[PDB]
Amino acid sequence: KDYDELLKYYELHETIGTGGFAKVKLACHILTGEMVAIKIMDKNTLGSDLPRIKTEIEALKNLRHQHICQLYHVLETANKIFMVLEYCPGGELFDYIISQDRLSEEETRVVFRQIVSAVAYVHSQGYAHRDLKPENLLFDEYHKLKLIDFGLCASLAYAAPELIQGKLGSEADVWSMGILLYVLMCGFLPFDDDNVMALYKKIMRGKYDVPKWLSPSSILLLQQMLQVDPKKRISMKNLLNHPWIMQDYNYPVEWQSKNPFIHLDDDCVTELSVHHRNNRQTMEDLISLWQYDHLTATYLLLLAKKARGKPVRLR
Ligand SMILES: COC(=O)[C@@]1(O)C[C@H]2O[C@]1(C)n1c3ccccc3c3c4c(c5c6ccccc6n2c5c31)C(=O)NC4
Ligand SMILES: [Cl-]
Ligand code: NA
Ligand code: NA
Repeated sequence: KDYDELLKYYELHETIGTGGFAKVKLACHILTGEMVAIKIMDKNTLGSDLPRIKTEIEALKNLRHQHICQLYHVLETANKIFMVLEYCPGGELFDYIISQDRLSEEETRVVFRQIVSAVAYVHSQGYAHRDLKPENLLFDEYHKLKLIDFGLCASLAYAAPELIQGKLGSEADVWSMGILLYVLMCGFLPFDDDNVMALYKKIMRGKYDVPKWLSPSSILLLQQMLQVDPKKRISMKNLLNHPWIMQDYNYPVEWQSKNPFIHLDDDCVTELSVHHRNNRQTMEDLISLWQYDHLTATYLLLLAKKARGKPVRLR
């Protein structure tokens, strides 16, 4: 019944993950043949969370970035909310780290500059992510990273001491990025314990193992990101051009969106109007409402073809 609405536009394939208050399924958008990821949430189960879902959705509508997984379509039915997202066939950074054991400093840098890019942009737009971890970072077709899961934007192992103590959202995301940096280069958490309060204690103390394979510059950067006092912690600003970050690149992290929505793409508009046998101007006007309905999804998925060098064409 709920699925009747979705199945007008998508063929549903297998579940690819489950995360707290949602399951995500692989799917194909019937009109463009593009694969997508559909986040499915039941409104009734966890009904008081629905406000944080609703603001996650509006946040995503204001994020458009080369390292942020794109929202295409929101469908609300009687009992469900369905969010159609850019599909990242490379899967989770988490599983990539498992298979490699740990990344070299060179490859960590490549990956980490993408993460800093996404997060600095999120902050530039006035948000904090607040659940940065390797399950929330995916590899797309080109092995580029895409940040997902804005359900807590405004677990324990990645949470900053000040956030734990209920006391600074920018600074807290930097701490989390430090935990991520550590995990990339080391392949295990800097603070970990079976007992949650003992984990808390270790976080508050700020002491962690420094493995033998870490370079002095890496060790310094970790020290600066993992300051328990947020006032002493490196700020986002200084992370973007940190010497460790700058090694082999020689320019600071490029955080600004490279793909911003300026004017409508003539060719996507033209293809829709021709395909729907509709007046080109009505089509422009209707696309310009930006409802995140099936027309928006189709438009955006055509834009995505264009940016992957595929012909802008409907079937
Ligand atoms: C259990 O794993 C997770 O927590 C994930 O964040 C990771 C996992 O499912 C979750 C719930 N997930 C999410 C949780 C919340 C929002 C989006 C996702 C999500 C997305 C994708 C994938 C994905 C692709 C391939 C393998 C696993 C994948 N997952 C997702 C997405 C995707 O390609 N696009 C969005
Ligand atoms: Cl960069
Ligand atoms: Na260890
Ligand atoms: Na930039």
